[PDB]
Amino acid sequence: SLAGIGLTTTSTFTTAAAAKTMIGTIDTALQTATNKLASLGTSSVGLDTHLTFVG
Amino acid sequence: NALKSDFDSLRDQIEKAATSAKFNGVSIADGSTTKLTFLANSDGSGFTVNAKTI
Repeated sequence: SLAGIGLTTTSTFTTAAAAKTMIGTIDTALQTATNKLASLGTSSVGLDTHLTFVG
Repeated sequence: NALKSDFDSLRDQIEKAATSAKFNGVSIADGSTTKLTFLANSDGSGFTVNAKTI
């Protein structure tokens, strides 16, 4: 969610200098979101493998 | 007097030409601002163009 990736809902830029830092903030948000989704993918693969073994 | 009137006419022409060189409301020839910075890199870096008042 927005709070999970550090975006802090109701977060905008009011000047042309705040967007300069919003660029880096969104870069960090995208990086951490991709890391979390990679972890979720690993967990899903593990679930599938264990289901096959149990059968 | 005729030469003086010609001089005055040309000077007014210069002012008219200089004050109308605006694109999108901003200009680098009127003297309204000191410089214009455009985007140069995906990280926010700028390309600086100094204002040349004419």
